[PDB]
Amino acid sequence: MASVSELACIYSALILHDDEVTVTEDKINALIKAAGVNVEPFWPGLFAKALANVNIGSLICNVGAGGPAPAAGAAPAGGPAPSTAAAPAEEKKVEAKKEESEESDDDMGFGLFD
Amino acid sequence: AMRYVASYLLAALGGNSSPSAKDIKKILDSVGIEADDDRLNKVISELNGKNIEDVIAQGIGKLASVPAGGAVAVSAAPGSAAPAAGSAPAAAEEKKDEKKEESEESDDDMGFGLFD
Repeated sequence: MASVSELACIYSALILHDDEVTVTEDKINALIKAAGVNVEPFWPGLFAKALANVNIGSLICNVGAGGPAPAAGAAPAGGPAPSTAAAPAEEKKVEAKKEESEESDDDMGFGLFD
Repeated sequence: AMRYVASYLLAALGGNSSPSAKDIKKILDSVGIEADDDRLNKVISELNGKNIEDVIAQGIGKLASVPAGGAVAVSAAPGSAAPAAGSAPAAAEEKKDEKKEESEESDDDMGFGLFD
């Protein structure tokens, strides 16, 4: 390899990608300083003033245009988990006569139909 | 997903073909990023002496940044207060006059009593 300039700037770029850190001139310059490489201030300056909102793979073609980046999201799930049932309920209703009546006759052929 | 790969690249491309995990950390910490020493050395020992010139020349994809894994974010399991057997409600000041009612649903009370 010989493209150390754009290499360092690109590695610095993607290292500053989307973390607790910010994609800024100071930060690329700091990473380049941290490694001890040589890149012309044009790359770090341009990169820091051009990126900061340019997803990630963008930097592969930032010299031409770039492009978007697809994303995804996770959806929660669950459900009801029943436990135990039924409880002793000793009740009693006041009833004496059952299926009977204190009046009964022929009880048949009554004119109550249409 | 990104790791410490481009940080290794920072070390190597810096002009020092000698993987100092400390210096990978140094590059991460230089600007203020929460890098972990174990994780970085582990990915470094996974990448130890691998395709450097290749990852440099045509490997601008998965390099270095937020360490892959997610590290728990917005996630929980449905495990709240365990329900009672079915009786004993949580009344405000349940301490006044023991009351036995409990009438809702009944389906077979076993109908026994051989307890002796």
